Amino acid sequence: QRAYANVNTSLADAMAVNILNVKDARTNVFWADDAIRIVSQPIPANHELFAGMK
Amino acid sequence: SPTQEGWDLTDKATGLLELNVAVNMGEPDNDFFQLRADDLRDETAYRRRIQSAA
Repeated sequence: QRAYANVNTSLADAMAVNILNVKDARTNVFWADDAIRIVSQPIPANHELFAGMK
Repeated sequence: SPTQEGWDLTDKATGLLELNVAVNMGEPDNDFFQLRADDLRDETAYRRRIQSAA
């Protein structure tokens, strides 16, 4: 489990949560490529159940 | 046919009578179901439903 540690220390009994959206700003986005995945699926409307439609 | 007794039989002739029976139909019997096209990616349930309907 410790092999996956990404934080120095856990959350204490009461540490203040710092808000980082303090102003309404248009976002700039960066990623390592392929961090986003697009999952696509077919619609089998060519099946025999659908006969009046081309 | 009726049967009658005696010799005279005058003014006692009968008629003819043949009865009838009527055969009719009923309402059609159906298995009727609806499936969205997303449900036909795997069509196994659809075929097994057809068999159940038979």
